[PDB]
Amino acid sequence: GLPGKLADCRSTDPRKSELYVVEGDSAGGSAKSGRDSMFQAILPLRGKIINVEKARIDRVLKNTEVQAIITALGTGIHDEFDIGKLRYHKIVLMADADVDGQHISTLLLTLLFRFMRPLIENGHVFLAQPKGLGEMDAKELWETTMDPSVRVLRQVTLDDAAAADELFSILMGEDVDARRSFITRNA
Amino acid sequence: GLPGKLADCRSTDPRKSELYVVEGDSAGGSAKSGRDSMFQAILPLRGKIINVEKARIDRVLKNTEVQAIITALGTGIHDEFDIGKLRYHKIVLMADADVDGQHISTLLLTLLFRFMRPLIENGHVFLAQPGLGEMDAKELWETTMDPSVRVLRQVTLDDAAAADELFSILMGEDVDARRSFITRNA
Amino acid sequence: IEPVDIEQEMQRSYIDYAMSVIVGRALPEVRDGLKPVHRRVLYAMFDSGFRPDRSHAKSARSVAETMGNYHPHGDASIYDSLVRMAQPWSLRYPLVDGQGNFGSPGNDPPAAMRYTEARLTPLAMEMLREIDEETVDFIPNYDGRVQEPTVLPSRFPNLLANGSGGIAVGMATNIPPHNLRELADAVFWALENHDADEEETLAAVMGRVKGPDFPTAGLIVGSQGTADAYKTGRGSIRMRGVVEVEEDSRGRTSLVITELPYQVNHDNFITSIAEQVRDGKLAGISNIEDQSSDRVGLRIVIEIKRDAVAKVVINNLYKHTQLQTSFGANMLAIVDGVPRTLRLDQLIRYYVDHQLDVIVRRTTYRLRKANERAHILRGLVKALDALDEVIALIRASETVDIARAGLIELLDIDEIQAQAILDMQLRRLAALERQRIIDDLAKIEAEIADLEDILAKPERQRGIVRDELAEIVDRHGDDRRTRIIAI
Amino acid sequence: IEPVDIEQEMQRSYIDYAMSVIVGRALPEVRDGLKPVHRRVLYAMFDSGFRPDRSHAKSARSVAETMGNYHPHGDASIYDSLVRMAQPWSLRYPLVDGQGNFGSPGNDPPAAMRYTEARLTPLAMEMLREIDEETVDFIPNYDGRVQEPTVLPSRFPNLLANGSGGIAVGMATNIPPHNLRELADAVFWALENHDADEEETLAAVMGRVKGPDFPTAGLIVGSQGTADAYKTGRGSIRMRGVVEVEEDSRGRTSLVITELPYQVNHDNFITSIAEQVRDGKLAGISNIEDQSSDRVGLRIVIEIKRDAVAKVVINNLYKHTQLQTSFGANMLAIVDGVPRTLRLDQLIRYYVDHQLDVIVRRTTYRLRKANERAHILRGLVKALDALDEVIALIRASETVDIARAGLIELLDIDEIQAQAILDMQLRRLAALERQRIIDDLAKIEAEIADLEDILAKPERQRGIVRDELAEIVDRHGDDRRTRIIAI
DNA sequence: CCGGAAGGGGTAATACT
DNA sequence: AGTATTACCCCTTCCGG
Ligand SMILES: COc1ccc2nccc(-n3cc(CCNCc4ccc5c(c4)NC(=O)CS5)nn3)c2n1
Repeated sequence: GLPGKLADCRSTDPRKSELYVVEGDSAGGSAKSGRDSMFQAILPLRGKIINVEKARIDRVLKNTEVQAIITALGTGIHDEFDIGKLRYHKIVLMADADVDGQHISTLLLTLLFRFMRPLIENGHVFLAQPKGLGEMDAKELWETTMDPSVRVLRQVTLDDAAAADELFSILMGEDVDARRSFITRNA
Repeated sequence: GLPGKLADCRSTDPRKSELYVVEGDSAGGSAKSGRDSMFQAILPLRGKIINVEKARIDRVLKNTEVQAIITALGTGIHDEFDIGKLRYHKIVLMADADVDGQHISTLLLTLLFRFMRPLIENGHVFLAQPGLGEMDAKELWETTMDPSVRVLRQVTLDDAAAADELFSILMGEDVDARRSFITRNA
Repeated sequence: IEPVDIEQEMQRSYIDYAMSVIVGRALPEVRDGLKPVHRRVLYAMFDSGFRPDRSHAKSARSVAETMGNYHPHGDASIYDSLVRMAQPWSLRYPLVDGQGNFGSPGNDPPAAMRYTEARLTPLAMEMLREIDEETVDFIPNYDGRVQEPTVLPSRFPNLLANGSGGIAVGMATNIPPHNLRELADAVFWALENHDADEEETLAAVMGRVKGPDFPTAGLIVGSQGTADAYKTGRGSIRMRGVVEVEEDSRGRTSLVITELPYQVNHDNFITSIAEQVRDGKLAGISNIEDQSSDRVGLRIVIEIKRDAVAKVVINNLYKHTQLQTSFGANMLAIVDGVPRTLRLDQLIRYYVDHQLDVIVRRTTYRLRKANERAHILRGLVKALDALDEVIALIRASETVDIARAGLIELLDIDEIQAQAILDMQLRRLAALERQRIIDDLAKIEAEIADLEDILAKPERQRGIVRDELAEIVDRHGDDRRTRIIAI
Repeated sequence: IEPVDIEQEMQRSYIDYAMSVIVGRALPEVRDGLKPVHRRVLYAMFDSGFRPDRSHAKSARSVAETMGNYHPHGDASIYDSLVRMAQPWSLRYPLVDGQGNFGSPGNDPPAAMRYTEARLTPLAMEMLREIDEETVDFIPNYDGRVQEPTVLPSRFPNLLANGSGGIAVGMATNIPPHNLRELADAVFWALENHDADEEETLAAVMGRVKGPDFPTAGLIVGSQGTADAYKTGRGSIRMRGVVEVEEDSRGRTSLVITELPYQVNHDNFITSIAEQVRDGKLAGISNIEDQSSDRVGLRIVIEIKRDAVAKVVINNLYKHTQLQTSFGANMLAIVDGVPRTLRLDQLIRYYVDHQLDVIVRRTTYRLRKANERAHILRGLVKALDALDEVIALIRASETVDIARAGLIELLDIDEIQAQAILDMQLRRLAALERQRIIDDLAKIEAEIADLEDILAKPERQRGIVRDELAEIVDRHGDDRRTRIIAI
C-alpha cells in the first residue's frame, strides 16, 4: 500500500533514505532523472494542497495528496502516530523559488505540524533551496540540491511549541482580522 | 437517464426536434449559444469516437462517448432497435471542415450504420456544412443553425450490399484492400 | 547543516506570498484600474500590433508572449483574464475585441486558446495612448530581457468605468462599474476646482455621479448603500433584476425576467428556482422555461398557478432567490504600492494627478525631441548657407573623418550636426527642399516655444487633459443602463 | 435539402483524410527528411530568431508561432514533436537544442510547455542554410497570410542521418538512422560517378555504409536484414543490447545491461523482466535492480542464482525479453508528393538532385542580385564622372522630379539608377569613397562573371555541392555507435 | 507500444456577502 | 457557494507493424 506516483529508493533501512517532496510531475521528472536512486525517493504532488487548518478532519482525510503523503510516510496521524514505522528518516520539501512555492511549503508545513508534530520536533523535516524546477535539467539540479556531499538544507526546528501553534492558527485559521493586523505590521 | 453533456431542447414531440452532434465542448458551447433552444439539442463529444468495425462489441459498448450517443438517441442497438423511441427525428452530424472532422464523421457514420441501420435507412441522419470554436453565436446561427436558411445533406442508401463492402474495406482490418482502394481513388 | 525555526520560515514565506498576492495579483491600480495580468496582456497585444487597424490574432500567440516576456505564470490564468477582459457582460467597457467562443453569462466555458482570436479595442488604444513617449515608467521583466510598463497611460478612468473585483490574502476588493459620462463630469469638476478641499469635492462628485452602472443593466433600489460606499468605501448596493407580467389566451399570466443583477450566474438561477419549486420554498410557480437566445437576449418565463398573484410571486422571488441580491462594494485599491480604502473623491483626485503627471512627462519628452531636431536642422542650415564651400571640402577631403574635422572648423559645428551633414542626401539640394528645410526649422522653433509655454503654465496642461478626456468621452460615450430607484 | 449517398460520402471523406495523413502528417519528404510539423517548427524557430547565436526561448512561444502562423493543430502535438526533435536517444543528430526536462528514455514524461525553452542547433542551421535566397519554394499558409517553405534546403542528408518512422493510413514507414560520415562517402561517390547506372550505384552505396547507426548504440547481429533493406526497402535489422558478466565478493554473478535496442522503452523492460520472473519464464534470475543514473547512463543489473550459467540466462533474455529486438525497416517516403518505397541508391540520388537544384537556384538568385547592384553602381559611376554637372543641375532644379529629368537628359540614365544617384549620400562625394565605388563595381562585375561561370558548367555546381557537404561533415562528424557483428 | 492527430476536468488557497 | 487570480496535473480514441 504505497502511493502510485511515488518513486522509491533502492535502500532498505530508513536510516539512510530520503523523500524529496515536489509539487508536480514536471519537477518530479527532473528530480528523479538527476537523483541518487539508491538513497533518494521522489514524491510528486498536485500543487496547492488542502488547508488542514481551514477544513474539517473528514475532508482533509479524504483529499488525495495528503493520503499519498501519509501512505508514503507510512506513519499514523495524531494519536496513532508511530515513529518506528517511518519509511524515510529525511523528508525534504523541495519547492520552486517563486512565492507560490513558498505558499505550498507553508501549506505542507501546516499539515505536518497539525498531523505529524513528532516528525517536526524530532528534526526529521528539511527544506531545500534550488522560475520553476521543471526548467532545471538533471546535471545542475543534482549539483545544487540532490548531491548529498555539497547540498545545503534548512532543518525545521521547534523553539517554543505554544508560539508555534499560535502563529499557525492566526496565519492559517479563519480569523481574517488577526492575519490582516499581522501582515500589516510585519510586512 | 440522459447524458450529462447533452443540452436538450424544450420541445416534447420528436417530430419537431433535432439533435446536433458536435465533436467538442468548445464547438458545443458555440453551437448552444447560437441555437434555437426550443427545438435544437446539442450533444458534444470527446474527439475521435471508437472504431466500431475494428473492435469487439463489449469494448465498443464500454466506451463512454458511444454510450452517450445511444442514450441521448434513447434507442437500442442491433435487433432490439425500435424506431418508436427516436427522441429526435433529425440527427445532424455536425463536424469541422478539416480532414480530422471528416474522419470523425466517417467514424460516427460507421458506428450508426453498424448499430442503428434503420436510423440511417429512414433518412433521419443529416450532414452539416459549417475549427468550430472560432465561430460565435451570430454566424453559426446565420449559416447552418437557422432552419429557414440552412441546407443539410441527408444520408441515404441506394444499395445496402455495396455499402457493407465499402464499410468493411475502409474501417475493417484488411490493410492491403484499403491500400489498393486509396491508391485507385486518389 | 543549518536549522531554521518553524515559525520564522512560516511567517516569512506566508508574508512574502501575501504581499505578492496583494500588490501584484488581484488588487487594481488606482491610476490605471488594471491588475498586473491585465496590464501585461494589454501591453503585449499592443506591442505585438494586435490593434483595431490590423486583423485579429490568435489568443494562443498573445498568451504565449505574455508568458514568455512578461507574465511568468500558467497559461490558463492569462487566457481566462483575457477572456474576462473580452466579455461584454463582465466589463462595462471591454478592453479586448475578441472573436470565437469567449463564454456565456451562464455555465458555458470559453473555447480553447487555439480557437479564439483577440485584438485590442479603441478603448484599449486610449488605455495605451502615447506610452512610448516616456509617459510611464518602465522596468525590466523577471529575466531582464525586455521592458514592461509599471502603469499604463490610462487616458480614461478605467478603475471607475469598469471596476475591479479581486480576492487577495487578508482583504478583498469590489469596485462597481460606472458610466463614462458621469466620470467625465466628476473629473472635469476636479480639474477646474483643483483647489477644492476633500469635503467640497466629495459632495460635488457625489452630485455628479448617480451610482454604479453595471453592464448587466437592471435596477438599483435605494440610495443608502451607494452613499455609504461613496463616502466610506464600504457599502451594499442592493440590486434587483427586471420582471414583467404577460397575459396568455387562456388567462394564465407569466413572469418574464429579462434582466438579472450583476454577477448572477445564468442557468444557475434556473436550477435554483427549479429546486426551490421541487423541495418547496417558492409556492406559486408551476412551470419554468428559458427562452433566452442569441437574438432575443435573456428571457426567463415563469408560468405561475391560477391561485397566485404576480406581486406575491415577485416578492417571493426577491426574498428567496438571486433575482434580488446585494453588491458588497469595497473600494480597496493600490496607491503608491500599498492597499487603501478610497472614497469617490480620492479616486477622482488620484486619476487627475496621474493624468497631470502623464501630460507633463509627455511634454518633456516631446520638448527634448524637438530640441534635438532643431539643433540638427540648425547645423544643417548653417552648412547649407555655405553649400559651395561644403561641397568643395567634401570633394577635396581624402576620407570621412578629415571632412568632419574640416566642417567642424569651417562652421563652428559640433560633431553631431556635422555627422548629419555627411548623411545629407543629394535630393535635398533642390530649391524646394532647402526652402522646406528653412520652414521646418521655423516650425520646430515655434513648437519648442509652444512646448516651453505649456511646461511653464499648469493651467495649460489642465486644459489639455480636459480637452483630451472630453474628446475620448464624446467618441466612446454611452447611455446609462441600470436605473436607480427608491425603496 | 440534398440527399447524400452514404458510401460516396464515406469514401470521399476517408480518402481525403487518408491522403492528408499520408502526404502531410507522418510520411517524411525524401529531399528534406522531415515531416511537415518538424519543418514548420524548425522554420518558426528560424524566422523568430531562436538560433544558437543568442540564448534560448520558451517553447510555448515557438509552439504559438507555429500554431498561429503555420501549423493549425493542437499544441500538444507540436510540443511533442519539438521534444522528440530535441531528444538525443530518439534522434541520431538532434535538430533542436532544448533546456529543461524533455523526458527520459523510460516512462518519464517531458516537462510542460511553460518550463522547457528551446533554440536551434548548428545542424539545424545547415538544414535552414540560405533559405531566404530563393533556394526552396514557398507557399501561403493555411489562412493565406504569411509564407512558409515547402521544403528546407537540407544541406546534409537528414532523412538517412536521423531516420523517420511514422504510422499513416494504409501504410507505415520506418527508416533507421545512419552515420554522417558514411552518408557523406555515399553522396561523394554519387556526385563523382554521376553517370553510373542503378546497379553500380546500389553496389557502391551498399559498400559505403556498413548499416544503420542508432543513437542508443548497441549491436546489429547478421547482415541479411540490412542488405535486404538496402536493396528492397523492406528488411528486419535484429538489434541486441550490450550484456556483460561480473563477479561478486561472495562468488555471485550479475548481468549488466548497459545498452538496449532502438525504440525500446526503459522502465517497461525492467517491469517486463520482473513479471516474467514472478510468473516464471526465465528461471535463473534472482534479483533485478536499476543502478541507472545521470552519471553512469543506462545500467540494469540482474543478479543470478548460484546454479545457473551466465550464457544460458543471456540467451533466455535474448529470446524472451526486449534485450534483443528487430527493426522492421520500411524505406517508405514522399517523393514529389507520392508515397514510394526506395532502396538506398534511390535515396542518395534524390538527395543529390535536391542539392544540385538548390545550388542552381541559389546561384541564379545571387546572379540577379549582383546584376542589379552592378546596374546601380554603373549608374553611380557614370554620374560620378560628371559630378560638377550633376551638382549644378540638381541645384538649379526647383523640385526633385525636375532634377531627375535633368539627370536623365544629362547622363542617359534609367529611372532606378537616377533614384540611386539622387539618394546618394554626401559621404560618397569624398575621393576615397568614389574610389571604393569603382573598386566595388569591379568586384561585383567579377562576381557576375564567376556566377555565370557556375551556371555554365554543371561540374562546377557538383564541386560546390561536394565542398559544402565535406565542410558540413567535418564540422559535425562523429564515430559510429552501433557495432555490426556476425551471427 | 511505438508518431502524429482529435478532444477534453478537476482538486486546492484567498475573503465576503 | 460563487466570484477571479493562482498552484497543479490524465486519459480515452485513430492510424500500421
Ligand atoms: C480534461 O482532464 C484533464 C486532466 C488532466 C489534464 N492535465 C493537463 C491538461 C489538461 N487539459 C488541458 C486542456 C486545454 C488544452 N490547452 C489548450 C492550449 C492551446 C494553446 C497553448 C496552450 C494550451 N499552452 C501554452 O503554454 C501556450 S499555447 N484540456 N485538458 C488536463 N485535462
